[PDB]
Amino acid sequence: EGPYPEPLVNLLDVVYYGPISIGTPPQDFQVIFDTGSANLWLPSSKCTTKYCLHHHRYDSSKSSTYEADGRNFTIVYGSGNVEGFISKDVCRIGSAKVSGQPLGEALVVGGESLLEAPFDGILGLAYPSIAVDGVVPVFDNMMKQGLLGEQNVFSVYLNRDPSSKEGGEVLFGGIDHDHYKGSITYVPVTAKGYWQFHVDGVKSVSASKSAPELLCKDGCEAIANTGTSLITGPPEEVDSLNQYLGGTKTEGGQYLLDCDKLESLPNVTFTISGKEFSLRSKDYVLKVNQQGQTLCVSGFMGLEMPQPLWILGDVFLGPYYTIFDRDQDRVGFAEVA
Repeated sequence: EGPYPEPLVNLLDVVYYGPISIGTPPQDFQVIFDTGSANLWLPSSKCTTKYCLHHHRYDSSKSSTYEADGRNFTIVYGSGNVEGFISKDVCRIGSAKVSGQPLGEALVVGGESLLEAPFDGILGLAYPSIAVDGVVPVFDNMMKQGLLGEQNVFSVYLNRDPSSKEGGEVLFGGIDHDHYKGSITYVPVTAKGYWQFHVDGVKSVSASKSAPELLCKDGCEAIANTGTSLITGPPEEVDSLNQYLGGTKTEGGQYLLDCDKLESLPNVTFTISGKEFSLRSKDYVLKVNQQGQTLCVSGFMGLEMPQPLWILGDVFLGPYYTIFDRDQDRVGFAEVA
C-alpha cells in the first residue's frame, strides 16, 4: 500500500540519515538516503576493522532470509570508496518490506566522510543506470514489487534548524502538503542517472555593487543531491559568485564570510522552469564552531576536479521541498512550510 514515512535525523545541518532494517529477524542500521548514487551497502560482520567495529554490522548467518551471491562490490564516491561483496536479503523501510534486495557487505572503507560518519551506510536513490555491479536499487525493487501503489515518487523534507526534534523526512510513495506552501513547480529530467535537469540562469544582485552577478547565462544543468551538504558549481562561476559575495578563499575549498555583515548579503537566485528560486543569506550561510569560536561559511563551493554541474545539496533542499517522480521522470520544487 504505502506511503511510507521515513524519519531523518539532522546532524549540524551537514548530514541527514535514518533507520532501516535488514534480514529476519530485523538487524537495525542507520543510512544516508542519497539521490546522488544508486547502491545500498552496510558494514559486514566479516569485517573487524575499527571502522566496522564502531558501526552496526550485517551478519548473514543470523538471517533466515539471507541468500548468498558473492559477486564483487566496488564503488568510489567523491569523498570515499568501499569494497566488499554482494548478498541479498529483506530490506525494511517503515512498514515496507522489500524482498530479495541486493546489498553490498562492506569489508574495506576509505575516506573521512565515511569513516567518521554517524551512519552505517548509504541507500542510493538515483536512477538504475548509475548503479554499479549489476544490482537493482532499492526504490526500483519497491516499484517492481508494487509497494508504492500507482504513485512511484518519493518526496524529501529537510529541516534546516538542528535544534528541532524532527530532522526531516523521506516519504516513499507520496507528497506531503504539510511540508510546503504554494504549488509545486516541475522540471523534466534531462538525463536519467542523477536526478538531473535544466537550469535557465543563476544570478545575484547586490545593492553595494554597480553590476549584477550573472551566471549560467545561456542555461546549464543541475542535480538534486540529498547526499551532500553544500551547493557545488562549475569552479570559475562559483568562485566568481563567492567573490561577488565578499568571501575570502580559506583554505581547502571553502570560503569564509564576515559574521556581522550578513544583513547586507544579496539573495542568490536559480531560475528553473522559468520560475525564480531564491536563497537568502539565512539559507546559504552555514554556522560552524571549528577551532574555538564561530565562523560563517559560504554554502557555495568549487571542487578541485573540473566539472560543470550545479550540485544542489542540503543548502538548497531544505528551503525547497523536493519531489522525485519516477512515473513522469521529473523533479518538483516548492517553498518549504
